[PDB]
Amino acid sequence: ETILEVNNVPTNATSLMERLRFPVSAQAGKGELCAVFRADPGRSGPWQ
Amino acid sequence: DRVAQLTIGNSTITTQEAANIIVGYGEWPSYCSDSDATRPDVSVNRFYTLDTKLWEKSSKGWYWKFPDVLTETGVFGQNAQFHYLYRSGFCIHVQCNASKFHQGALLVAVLPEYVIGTVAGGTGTEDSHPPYKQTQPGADGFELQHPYVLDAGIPISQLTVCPHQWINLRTNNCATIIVPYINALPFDSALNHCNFGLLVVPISPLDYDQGATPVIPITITLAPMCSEFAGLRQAV
Amino acid sequence: DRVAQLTIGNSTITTQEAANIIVGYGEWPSYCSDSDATRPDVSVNRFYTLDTKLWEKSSKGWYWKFPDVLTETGVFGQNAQFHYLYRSGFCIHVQCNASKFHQGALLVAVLPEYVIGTVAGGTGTEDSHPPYKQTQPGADGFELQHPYVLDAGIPISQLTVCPHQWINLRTNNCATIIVPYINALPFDSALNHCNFGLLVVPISPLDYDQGATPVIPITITLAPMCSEFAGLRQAV
Amino acid sequence: HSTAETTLDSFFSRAGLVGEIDLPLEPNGYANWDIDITGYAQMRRKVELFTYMRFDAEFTFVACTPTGEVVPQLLQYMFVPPGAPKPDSRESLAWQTATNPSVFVKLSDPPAQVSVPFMSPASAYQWFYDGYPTFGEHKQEKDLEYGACPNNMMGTFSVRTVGTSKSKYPLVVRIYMRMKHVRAWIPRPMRNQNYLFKANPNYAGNSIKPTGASRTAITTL
Repeated sequence: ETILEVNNVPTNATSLMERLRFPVSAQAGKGELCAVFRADPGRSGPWQ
Repeated sequence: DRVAQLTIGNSTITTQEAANIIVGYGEWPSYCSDSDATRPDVSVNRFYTLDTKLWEKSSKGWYWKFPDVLTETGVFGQNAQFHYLYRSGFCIHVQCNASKFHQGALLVAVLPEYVIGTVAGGTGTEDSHPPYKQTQPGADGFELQHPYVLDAGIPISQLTVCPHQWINLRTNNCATIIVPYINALPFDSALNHCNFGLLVVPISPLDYDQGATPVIPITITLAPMCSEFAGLRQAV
Repeated sequence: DRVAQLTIGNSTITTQEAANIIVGYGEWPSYCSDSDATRPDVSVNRFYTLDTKLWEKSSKGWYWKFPDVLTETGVFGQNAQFHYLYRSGFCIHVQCNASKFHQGALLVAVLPEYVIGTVAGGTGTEDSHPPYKQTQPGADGFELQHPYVLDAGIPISQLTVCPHQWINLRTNNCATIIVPYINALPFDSALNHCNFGLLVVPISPLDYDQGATPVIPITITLAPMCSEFAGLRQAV
Repeated sequence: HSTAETTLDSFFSRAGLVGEIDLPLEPNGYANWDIDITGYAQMRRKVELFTYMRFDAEFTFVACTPTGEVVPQLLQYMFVPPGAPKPDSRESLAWQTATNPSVFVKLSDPPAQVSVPFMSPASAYQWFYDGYPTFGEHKQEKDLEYGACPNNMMGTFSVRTVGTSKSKYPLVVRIYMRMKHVRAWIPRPMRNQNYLFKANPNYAGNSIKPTGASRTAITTL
């Protein structure tokens, strides 16, 4: 088990640690999409 | 879930045993009975409780380096300066204390041979190396500069390959790792060869509503295991 | 009190089993072996999780109508348009999620043949009847207008005669009712004869201190039981 | 120890006033009484306490003048089963079809009574058919598709005088009805708001009223 970089924002290197985390808040609410990602390690590359 | 009553030698801690308790490398610490090819019994074996480092909202991590952390402070520290050769195990027990109203995962992990590296810059020069006060930080430890690469060009994303245990204040507030002696030689100098380095890195940063104590502590309590020394030197 | 691991077919829920778990009419759902005087096995049997309706401070209630709720959406929905005759059971599981700092009892109850009625008015005319979008509301459901009489001249005060289970966020946050097939005929059309209607009515209205999320959700997860169909029609 | 008063058959088996038929001298000369367990404007609430019901029923006919005088006329009561045609006029074949049972009694004779079995194609009666008639799936038109399961049609009662020449005596025919062998099923909570229409539980939304009486405050009597 290793950490899966899903969030992809290098702004600039200070926020680089925000690549390992999801955002979960109250608003706006139900039904809207939270986050998605590919299902192939080889592809570049949140799996990288 | 259980009440707390843990003590050794003279020292006494107050821990818990409600979740997964202990993680090892797959090998308990032991003695040695070889050709190289002292056994302190009931004195070294005391829970040395380090200095509780605080944890702000905008922290990036900390890292201690064994056996330097203790080598210049404590009864164990004594048996490191006078002796020249060293070998031991450790009972590291990290516990942070906060309400249910706080949050913020931590990554307790041990990276053997944590060779560190600082930034090239300063004047326009090309090469530089970290001072003695960063490679051998001591009890106080040292808050590292660039977490994501562990000040070593090494992504945290893959640190879990080493013994680790997650601290999510939602579920668990305790972490305990037991580390055996890991070296190419069965014995080495405690002064000039810092082995594995424990490090604590927050991934989900602490958040809370305000006016709720913005600082939750990090209690580090550790204890040597199967310590062993050989030849000794004279005192000052 | 227990951890959660519940799954069927492909779907997977995360529920609990710490209080009274299930309430039935006194009769489990079954098949039929009569003279009238298809048996989908491991496909229909999946927890269809409806759309989580929110719950404001000033709500009055909601009501879905089986089997219309699902009849026009989902794999089960497919086997309702093509077939003409219908019979099934249901594993309704209502769960609302909120802190210990919220409050507000709910009334989960099933009223078979929930014939509804709207208000006479509008123009000065005497008679009117609810549109197709209120007698067969579908998954989204429909927030009713006059709770106390259930939009049917029927006082809520006596609804508990039907299978019910109370949700008081003090104690329990889960409700689960199992309903068998109830009809004068062992088989009827799923399109034009909506049987029992589930309904959720808050009696003690939700209250909280402010700036504490004024909206707690209502998760509806349901699953058919002992479903059965007979003759089929051709597709579009 | 006795809880028999609270049995369905002790709660329903009472002959009630259901039909009031006027046969005057000076409307067209006959009448057809659509059977409705209502009429006795109390039975609907007592019945919609339950949803599914089953029963045999006993009808009784009290006939007299508006004066109350008893006069030697010969009446004809006719039960017209569901689906079967109703009498178009006084001389339609519906009186002679004989399929439709007929009861010929005088008034000097005591009230004629006949029993009527449970007459639904369904296994039991319904007071609620949340859904649409067989088989609703085309255009609207709408004004018929509510709370009505015509499978619950109990038939009709028809009366003559009898022919050929119209009577001389002004008549009223009282129709009394009682259930027997009753079996109800899944229980409904009892009505609280006033009725408005038959065969649909609509209510006056403008005027919702509390179920029972009220006090000035909770702490008072």
